[PDB]
Amino acid sequence: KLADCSSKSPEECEIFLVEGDSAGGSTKSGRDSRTQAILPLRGKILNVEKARLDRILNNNEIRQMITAFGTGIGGDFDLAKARYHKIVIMTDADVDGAHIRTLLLTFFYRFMRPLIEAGYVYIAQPPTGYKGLGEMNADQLWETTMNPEHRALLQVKLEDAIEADQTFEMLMGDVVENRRQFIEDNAVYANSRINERNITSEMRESFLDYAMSVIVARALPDVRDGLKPVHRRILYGLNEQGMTPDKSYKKSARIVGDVMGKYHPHGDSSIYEAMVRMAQDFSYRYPLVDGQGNFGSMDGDGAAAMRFTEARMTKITLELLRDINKDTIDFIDNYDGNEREPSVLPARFPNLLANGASGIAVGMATNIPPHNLTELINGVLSLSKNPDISIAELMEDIEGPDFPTAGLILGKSGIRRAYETGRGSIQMRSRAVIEERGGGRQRIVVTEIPFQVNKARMIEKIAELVRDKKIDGITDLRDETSLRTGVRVVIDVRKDANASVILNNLYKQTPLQTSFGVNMIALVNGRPKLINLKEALVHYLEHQKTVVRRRTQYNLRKAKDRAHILEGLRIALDHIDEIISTIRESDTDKVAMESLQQRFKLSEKQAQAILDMRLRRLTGLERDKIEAEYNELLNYISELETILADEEVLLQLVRDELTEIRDRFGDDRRTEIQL
Amino acid sequence: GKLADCSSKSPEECEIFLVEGDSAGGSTKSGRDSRTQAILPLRGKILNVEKARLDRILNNNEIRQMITAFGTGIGGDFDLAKARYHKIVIMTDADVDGAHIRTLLLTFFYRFMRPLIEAGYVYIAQPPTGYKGLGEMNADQLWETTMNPEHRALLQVKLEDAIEADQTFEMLMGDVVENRRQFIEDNAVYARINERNITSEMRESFLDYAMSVIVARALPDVRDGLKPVHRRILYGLNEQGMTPDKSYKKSARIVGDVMGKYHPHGDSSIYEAMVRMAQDFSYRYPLVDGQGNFGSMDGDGAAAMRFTEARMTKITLELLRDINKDTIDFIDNYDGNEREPSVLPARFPNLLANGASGIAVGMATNIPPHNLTELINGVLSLSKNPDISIAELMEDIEGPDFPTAGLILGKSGIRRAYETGRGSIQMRSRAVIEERGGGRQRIVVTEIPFQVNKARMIEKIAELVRDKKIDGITDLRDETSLRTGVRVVIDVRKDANASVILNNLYKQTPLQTSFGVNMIALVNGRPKLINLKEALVHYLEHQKTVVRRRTQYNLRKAKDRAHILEGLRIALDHIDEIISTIRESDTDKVAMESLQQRFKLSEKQAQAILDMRLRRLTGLERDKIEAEYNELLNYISELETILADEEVLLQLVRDELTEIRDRFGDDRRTEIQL
DNA sequence: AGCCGTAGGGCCCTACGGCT
DNA sequence: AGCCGTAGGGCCCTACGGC
Ligand SMILES: COc1ccc2ncc(F)c([C@@H](O)C[C@H]3OC[C@H](NCc4ccc5c(c4)OCCO5)CO3)c2c1
Ligand SMILES: [Cl-]
Ligand SMILES: [Cl-]
Ligand SMILES: [Cl-]
Ligand SMILES: [Mn+2]
Ligand SMILES: [Mn+2]
Repeated sequence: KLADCSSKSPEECEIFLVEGDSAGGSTKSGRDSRTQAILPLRGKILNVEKARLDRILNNNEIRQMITAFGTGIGGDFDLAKARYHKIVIMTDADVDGAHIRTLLLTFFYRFMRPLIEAGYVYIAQPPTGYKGLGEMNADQLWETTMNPEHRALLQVKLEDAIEADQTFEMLMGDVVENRRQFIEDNAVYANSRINERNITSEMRESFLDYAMSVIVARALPDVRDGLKPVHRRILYGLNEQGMTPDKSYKKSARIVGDVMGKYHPHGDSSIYEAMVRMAQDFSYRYPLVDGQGNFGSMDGDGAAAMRFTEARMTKITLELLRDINKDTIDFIDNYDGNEREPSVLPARFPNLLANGASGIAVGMATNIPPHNLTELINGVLSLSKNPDISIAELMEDIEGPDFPTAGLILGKSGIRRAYETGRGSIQMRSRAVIEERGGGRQRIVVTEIPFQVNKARMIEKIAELVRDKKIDGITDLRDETSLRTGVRVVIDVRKDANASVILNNLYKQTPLQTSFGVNMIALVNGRPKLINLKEALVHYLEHQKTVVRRRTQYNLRKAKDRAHILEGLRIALDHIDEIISTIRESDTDKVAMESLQQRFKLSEKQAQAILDMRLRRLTGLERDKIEAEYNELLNYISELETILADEEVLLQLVRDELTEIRDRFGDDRRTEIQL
Repeated sequence: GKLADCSSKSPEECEIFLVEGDSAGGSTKSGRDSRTQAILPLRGKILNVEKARLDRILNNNEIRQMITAFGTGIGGDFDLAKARYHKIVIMTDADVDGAHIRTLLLTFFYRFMRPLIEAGYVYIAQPPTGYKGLGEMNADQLWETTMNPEHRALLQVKLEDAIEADQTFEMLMGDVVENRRQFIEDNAVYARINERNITSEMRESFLDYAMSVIVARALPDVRDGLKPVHRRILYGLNEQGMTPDKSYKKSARIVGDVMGKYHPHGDSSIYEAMVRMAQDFSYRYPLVDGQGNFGSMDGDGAAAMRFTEARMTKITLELLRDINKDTIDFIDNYDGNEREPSVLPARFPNLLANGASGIAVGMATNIPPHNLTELINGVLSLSKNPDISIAELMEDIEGPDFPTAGLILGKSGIRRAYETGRGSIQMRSRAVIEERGGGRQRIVVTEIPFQVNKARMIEKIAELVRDKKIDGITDLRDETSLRTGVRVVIDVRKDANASVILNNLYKQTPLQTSFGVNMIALVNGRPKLINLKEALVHYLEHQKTVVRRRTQYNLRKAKDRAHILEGLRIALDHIDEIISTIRESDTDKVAMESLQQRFKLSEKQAQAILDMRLRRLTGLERDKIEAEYNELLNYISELETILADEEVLLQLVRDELTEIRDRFGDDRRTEIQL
């Protein structure tokens, strides 16, 4: 893949490292083929600080870099055997390019340190605003990044070797705590020309950029709507295109393309997979996407290519987006500044706990189980009537997690500790039974598997335990699952063998029993925070108060404006002859504006609304419609002002709407909790 | 492997379904009955055994997986008793490509498992139409409509005449194209366990796929010179107004919009089509303006469509000009939820301007690009003399003009190609011999032939030098750059004749390449081999029809607006009685009737009055109405004049074509040496 | 050959944290 | 010692005709 240069004089040669062929194209097209070589990599490279040496020396990209440099590694390193005197790191100008840069620097530092000490490692500075170099034209990339007469390179300098070792081991090592602490200490949450660059400063700044971006803008959900940026951008994308349940499905290809061009500047696989997960009833306790086609199965089967499937909203997603266009939530600019996206959805039901979450960030992660919507809402209502409610009282309503795959939970200890601190292991067990099958023989029937368990992989594991004789008593192992019966895994037992013992062994040796490690970390005020049940419900309730409040304010301003216009039009109808006369005798529409305003004490917008009136509106029924709309509008205004007068009426309104959602979408519990 | 076998092991009641891929294997595996129904997902088009040799067949993954799944062997080692299933159900997608796949599968079974067909073990599923594939259906639907034995409708393949079957498979699937082309020409019609004869299935399915590829994939239309994918792309860029004046648009949005609206096929085909249309070394007149990495002459593909952007070129507007003026017939799309153009107005001769290249079924096409100035000059000459000959046209259209410049040797091949539609044209690189210091010389190549991969050519030369198949070359370099352009340097050994080396390179490398002109195009939706004059004729007739329908559209529009303006002049002449008439009316319908009866107004006129905004009652508005009405009368007169005499119509076509020439015409790039 | 260009179809490397 | 789920990145079979 290396696109070497013509010259073979390392003193004037230089190799550029890019993320892939999408960038290698523009780079190869704009380069100077006499003294500039190009090595396209394949995305994220291996982290040598965590992987073992055998895996490093067998990695394709690593070996290709060693070959390209021809200097060796470790003790066999020879600076004189360098085929280039400048190794230019030129990743994409994004957070992932920063991560890649930190990985590359780690490799060079752990296996080619003299290359850094000699000042052979440089950093290219492509302009910002591009998702990658593949989006830039060749001439632009040449003039702004590669042309020696205009480029601005940073030469990597190694000052303190001890602080460098500590930095690389801290940020890239396998000890998470040091990294989390670094983030906590340095994270700044938002509410020709060859400069030298200290490798420590570059590692800390780049890795901090990637880490922050992953924490606040990728892996972790927001406590208010319980959504990550990709899911939020997906659903909003389905909203701006009117992909409502009443209207037909929409082509998944169009959805992913629109979302990717407008809001989510990342690969299609991430978006489409996210939507697929949101459409699967075995993954989402309350699915947010209605899918047409093959959206996978419990056996790990992925979804069909997006070019075959379609999707629209679910009825409850409408409740996630309800009132989003009434100044309830703050919009923000997108990545390219050509669109507006919601920073959060109204989330008229507690989504975070309803569907749960699970994300692997940097220096931390999150794992929240789903719950029953009825129980959640009942808990919110109890909290609204008692700010001092305790966790146990909440648990009178919220018995515990409620997984879409049903199943069993052993004991409330793990639940209790998880709701009281935000961390706790919960023992999930399949629903299995023992029954006869004729001739004094027995079998074990599994009808419900644990949450996030691959059924086919489980059955495969059992087949292994049977083959290796690591479990005795099993004679046959079938999977009679079907749509007309549901999950049904049959495990024949050998005659005269105790099936309960075999079952306990299966619980001990297979995913038939799995633990869920609750670790409820979520974004609060745009900051990662470990929260308990009460805090989550509280932040959600506050979000609801703010939502309904801002909605009432919006509807009030709108209603008042419409009331003013309707007043202008009612005046016009009371003096239609005077109006017509005023207009006809005016040469221009501006003169008509001024004359109407001055003669009828009308505002600019009222005279404008009169000038825009169609003659058909002078028919009787149209006048009646205007009057009626005005009176009803006065009543509506009075009701709104009533809501904004007393906070108890507002809060009770939140209670009423939450109760409506509960009565409409609430369902029975699926997962049984045994004492 | 990918096989998802069933629980039972009794072949008499077992049955295996063959699907095109995993997107369908998902729905099939979710909706099946896992006790007696197995599933084998393939990987798209399988190998055509009628054409491939045994070594290639026995190393194909899908073939071997099918043999394994059946467990019967192949050839003479076939044993029906070892069959793991008694029903091999072919269930490809309900489309033309699924029909092609079906013919391939049937071919394999017939040449390697004939007793399986004789015993009636091969069946064909009949999934409902309207889905791009089974991956678009839900599992319950697929089960109830196709797999459920209590309602499905299978076709059992029966082999009656073995001789006619052999001749059929050798004819449709064999490696002799002429027989296949003849079959298409003779049978192509261009616009519950039933038994099914394998011959009828092969002929019908293969004819379906063949027709679809000929008229709806590989071959262009003579009028706009576009294939369905390019037309649907450009139209897609037009429905969102992604014009050159506006900023670029994300390629992902373009491909998604086109694929959901018009082109129900893979994203790779669409995106590659747009990329080619954006490449200045591929299109003599690029129709797409690309932002990002859209490839190079060294075969380097374009960046993923998540990085690149694209909009129209200024000349594409001339392809779309007057589209909304009833110039071209619109049609329904594949799902019946959209309208697409069957052809673009094509205000300049695109087919010959950018050329074409397509591999269909039973035939193919290869048309070189040309110079727009010369083409237009030829069209104008033709409009003044229907009896013009090929040589006269060649007085204007000297020959092909490739975007890569280059050289063409002699007009013999050109002349034969323009006269008959078929002809070889010798393209030669632009090479020179120059000194490089110390009595040594080099060969500098600055222009390569059309559709030649520069890096691959250089590799070929390196091979000839390494293999000692050519003497005199000492070094080889590619000094190409944006500041210089194509520049391949070939050092010559001192005291060696460089002209001989250059001639040898022309004889032994792509430095000289042949272009096999084979101008086949769709005329009235039928493939036809055409010459230069015929192409120019069909195009000119398309222009005449376009401008005619445009003039008619503008005439009807102008007359309608004049009628409305008459109504409005009446309304303003009696504004008081109008207002009173409306006020006394309860409903808008009553007002309509009263106005019509009291002022001799039509429905649309009274409607236009009722929809009039009060701002239109200012004094100056009446004057504006009068002026617009008079100018409209003059305009009507001009239009009717144009539609009265065909000579002024043709002269208008000449005027617009001349304007296009003056705006977009450019100099010739390829030199033609005698 | 093996390439041209529209079509069918699909799988494998990496980072990151926590639990097993 | 391997999975969960958002992210970075990419390559290889096939049909079809003509030279
Ligand atoms: C599929 O299995 C493999 C196996 C091996 C592969 N080797 C290299 C390799 F690059 C790949 C993949 O990139 C090939 C391909 O590109 C990316 C994906 N495009 C799908 C798509 C469709 C429609 C769209 C869209 C994206 O974006 C927005 C608008 O509409 C799918 O996969 C490989 C893939
Ligand atoms: Cl934290
Ligand atoms: Cl209106
Ligand atoms: Cl079409
Ligand atoms: Mn990138
Ligand atoms: Mn298909």
